[PDB]
Amino acid sequence: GNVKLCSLEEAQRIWKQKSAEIYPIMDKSSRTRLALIICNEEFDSIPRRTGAEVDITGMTMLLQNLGYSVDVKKNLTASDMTTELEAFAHRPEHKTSDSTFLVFMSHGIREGICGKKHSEQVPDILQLNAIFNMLNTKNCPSLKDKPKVIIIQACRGDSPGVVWFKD
Amino acid sequence: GNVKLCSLEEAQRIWKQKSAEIYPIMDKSSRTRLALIICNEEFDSIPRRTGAEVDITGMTMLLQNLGYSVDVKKNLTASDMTTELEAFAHRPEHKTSDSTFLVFMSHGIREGICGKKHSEQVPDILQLNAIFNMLNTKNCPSLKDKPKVIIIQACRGDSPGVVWFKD
Amino acid sequence: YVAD
Amino acid sequence: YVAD
Amino acid sequence: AIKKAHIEKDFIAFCSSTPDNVSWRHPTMGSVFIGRLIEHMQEYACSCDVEEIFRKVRFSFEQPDGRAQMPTTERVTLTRCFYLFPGH
Amino acid sequence: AIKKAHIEKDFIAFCSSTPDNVSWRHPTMGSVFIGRLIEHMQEYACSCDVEEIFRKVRFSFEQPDGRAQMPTTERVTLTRCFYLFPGH
Repeated sequence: GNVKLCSLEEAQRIWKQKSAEIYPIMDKSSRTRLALIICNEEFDSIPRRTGAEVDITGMTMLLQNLGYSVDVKKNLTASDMTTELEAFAHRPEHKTSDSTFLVFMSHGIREGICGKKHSEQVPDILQLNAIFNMLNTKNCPSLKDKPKVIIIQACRGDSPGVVWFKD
Repeated sequence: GNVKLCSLEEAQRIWKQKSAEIYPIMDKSSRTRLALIICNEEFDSIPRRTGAEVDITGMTMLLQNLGYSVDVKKNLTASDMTTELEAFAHRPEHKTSDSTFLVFMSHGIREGICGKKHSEQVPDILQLNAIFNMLNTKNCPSLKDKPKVIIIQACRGDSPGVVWFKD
Repeated sequence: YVAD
Repeated sequence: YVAD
Repeated sequence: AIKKAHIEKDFIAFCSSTPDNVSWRHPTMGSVFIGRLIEHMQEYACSCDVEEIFRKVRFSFEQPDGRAQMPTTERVTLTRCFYLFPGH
Repeated sequence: AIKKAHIEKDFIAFCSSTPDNVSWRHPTMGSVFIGRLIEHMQEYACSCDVEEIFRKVRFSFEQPDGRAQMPTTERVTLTRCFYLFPGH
């Protein structure tokens, strides 16, 4: 792996230290860990996110390294994205997983992440908590009590993020 | 104090352990720590939050215990709340503080917290990130790089929060 | 208990 | 650098 | 000289319920979240930074006590551990 | 029998920018956040739970590198530490 490995004593110290307040890890022999990357680089109106490939190669290899099988889906639409998510909610493998990772990479605006057909005038927005809603205990009972880590690279508007101060 | 005190060695271990990644604490002799509680118990249309007094007495005494002087403001309106916040942004004491705590207690709905005049038909809502906006580095340069802890007791809709599962 |  |  | 600062940073918000859901309040006793938050702060303000104290309040809500809520921590931009330092 | 479960719990979301603000991407190198996130995961996945790794990525953004962003952690309902356990 290219991730720095926990020697067995290290892990042991961590379970022996906090055992009641830690997510349980399923056995390496048998767990079926899934992760999902959705990445939009080619868009219909707005300019192509050159550089995204590196991000996909980076994250695919990491999650995999961390123990996950990785679906990568690219250049989708809020709706395609939704449908993928609902399918992801339904994968049997979750039953034998102990966590999941979803990664979204796209342009985004303040309402949420952009699907490929986004224009200024017709929005293709995936709402920040459509994503939550789709993996909650109702919609994804399989991941009840398991960590769901959602990671999002997207802009959140146009502002540069800084204010000036002096001295 | 009724908070369990850190003996001096304990603190020392914590600074000696993580010194680069810890917020600095100003000297007890001189820091001027402010906190703010806004609490709406009597409302104009919707029913009075009996029990709120305990919450105010609980939190006032805690923050104070933790080192803060506490403004309590009660039964305000999104606008009154805003104005209070802008005044709070402007207190000179922040300059000699190292953190702040704001606590809001009210009915709330999914758009945000309710001011006293809220009805179903005219809203008196304080937007979740009006609060952020008002204490950011632009609007409150005084608290640049200091922790701002915002605590909110309010409902977030009508749903009970549970889904049924079996076995 | 009442909700809030 | 481009923003995203 | 003028330097650039981040417009928001060092914030954390802690809400009583997860979105869309109610939170619970009692006449003679106040609101479950605020009480639990005080209990946890009293006990843990010494040894734990503010983010881990908040987690421990969420864990106190993990079995639905009949009335359920699950406090949520939001907009964290805390860049460093915030240890309160009681008695200091 | 049927028991009640919380509808949401055990979530955490990690965004590249704080609201309203841009985040930075480079042709030949990809996006600053994703790269930094990988670096930190590689180094820290062993010894730190996922929330503290995320904090350390925010701290890597504390001096505005010219281009500024400050990743934000959101909707946390993680009730327990999540240690990944690399090599296990």
